Amino acid sequence: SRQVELERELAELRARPKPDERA
Repeated sequence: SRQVELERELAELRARPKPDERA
């Protein structure tokens, strides 16, 4: 369950406001 461990956080940053190329 290490996959979900990194996925859960991926989704968490995605849930957050980031300057991940906002067009």
